[PDB]
Amino acid sequence: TVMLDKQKELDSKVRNVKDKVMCIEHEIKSLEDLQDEYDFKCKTLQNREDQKQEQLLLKKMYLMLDNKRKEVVHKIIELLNVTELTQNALINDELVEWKRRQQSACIGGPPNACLDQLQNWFTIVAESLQQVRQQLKKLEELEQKYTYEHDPITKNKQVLWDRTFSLFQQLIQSSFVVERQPCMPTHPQRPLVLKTGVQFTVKLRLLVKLQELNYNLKVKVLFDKDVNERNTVKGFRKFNILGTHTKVMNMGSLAAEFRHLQLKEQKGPLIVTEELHSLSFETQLCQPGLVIDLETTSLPVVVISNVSQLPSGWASILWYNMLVAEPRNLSFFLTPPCARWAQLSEVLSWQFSSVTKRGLNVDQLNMLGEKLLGPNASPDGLIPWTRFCKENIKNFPFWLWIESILELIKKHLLPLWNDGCIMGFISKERERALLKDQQPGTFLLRFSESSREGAITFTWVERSPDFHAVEPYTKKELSAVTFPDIIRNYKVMAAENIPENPLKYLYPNIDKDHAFGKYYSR
Amino acid sequence: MWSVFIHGHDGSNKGSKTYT
Repeated sequence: TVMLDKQKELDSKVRNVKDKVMCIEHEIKSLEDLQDEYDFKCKTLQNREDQKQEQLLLKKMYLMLDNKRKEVVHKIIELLNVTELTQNALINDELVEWKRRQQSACIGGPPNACLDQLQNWFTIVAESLQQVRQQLKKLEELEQKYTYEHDPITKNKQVLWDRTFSLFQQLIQSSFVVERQPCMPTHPQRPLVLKTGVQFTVKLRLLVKLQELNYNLKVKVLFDKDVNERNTVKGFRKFNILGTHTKVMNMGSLAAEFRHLQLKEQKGPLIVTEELHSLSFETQLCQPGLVIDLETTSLPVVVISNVSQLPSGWASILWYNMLVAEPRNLSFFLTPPCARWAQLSEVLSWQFSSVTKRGLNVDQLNMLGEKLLGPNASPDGLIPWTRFCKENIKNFPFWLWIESILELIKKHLLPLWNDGCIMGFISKERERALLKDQQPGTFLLRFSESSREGAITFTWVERSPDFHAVEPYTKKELSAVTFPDIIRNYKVMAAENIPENPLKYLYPNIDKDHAFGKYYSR
Repeated sequence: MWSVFIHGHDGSNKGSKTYT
């Protein structure tokens, strides 16, 4: 309802702007008519013979005209005052909030709202400002025909014109946005990480959708424009865009989609995966008596030469987007900041919920929180970038371990994870406390903390209670035989020297077959 | 302190691990 309230308030302001410019149009029409009659009466005074009354009327008409000129000017000033407030809300609040929601969406957060509500608002205020500029030129025509000392039109014409242009320029400039961030179509859930020699796509949109602008604005893509790091950062790489750098905006939405774009290197405080670049977009509105430069940038992008570097590059996109709300902090990794657990936990859950149909619960995250922060884990605990992706927390880094787990789930364990069969992230002590006091064939599925590759293992309790675990299963084992088949056909030698399946009940208390029967190949 | 018995994919006992 909070969102609705803001929306309805803006809708109201936009309606006020539209209505106000219509009122002025009607008032200006009446003003022209009064002036024309005033002109008539002044030229026909001689004919009247009835002369005194007519002379008195002429003075009254002047007064009415003066009052109406003052009234129209006052209304325009008020309209411009309302317009500024409304546009500032659209630009500095709503659109800023949409761009933030786009950052989150790129990194697995909740989906972006469609732009059409903001398009409607931006277009109405634009149409209104266009009309005002026409209204000011009509007023100037009236002034040219007739002007007096202390004429309101003469006194305010310069400022009213300057204000209106400044507002229109700001609104159309702000309406130029990156609707869809750069992304390789072959890696759709991995945006802002671009591989050299591969095709990528970016979409631009002008929120002010004016029919006259259709097919007229030509957008040019530039790589690393005004990037001081190419000078200040030693070893900074340089690239060129292959493919067409230009696209006309067309309508519905007035938009420009760049397909078939490609990056090629040119013939070290920052590593490749931490180096941040920018795509800039430029166009210009040119009309008789009207020129406006329009520019916008993408969010920072990481450029890689090998697919192997994609998980690391992704980690850097996640860090930036989670911690920064700016489009151009390209020196972010020179001195990277730390993240609170609360933010990281949400993002980590997002990773799972984007790749699979299931995210991470409090229990799984508490386990992970302890791996990063220790037994003292709090939601306000700070995790350094070096602890997330660079240092070996064991012989390996944390994000690489998490990633290899998500690729195992995607390629081999999707239905089990989605259905809730895998506990996955549980501490040894926690596993002990859940498993003990349970039935003799109780087991749980979880991921290995000692395996860099990404593995899965099961731990079962037995009455002497004794605990037992299996050597972990990597992708190689999973490719040959599915994991539900492994669970089904697992055998340990019993005390009677006969093979037996110790796996009887999935925690808390579910028959192996009921839980995994659906996934058995045979 | 508790111990968990480790079994390979075949089922053979591979040892035990100790935790605190």
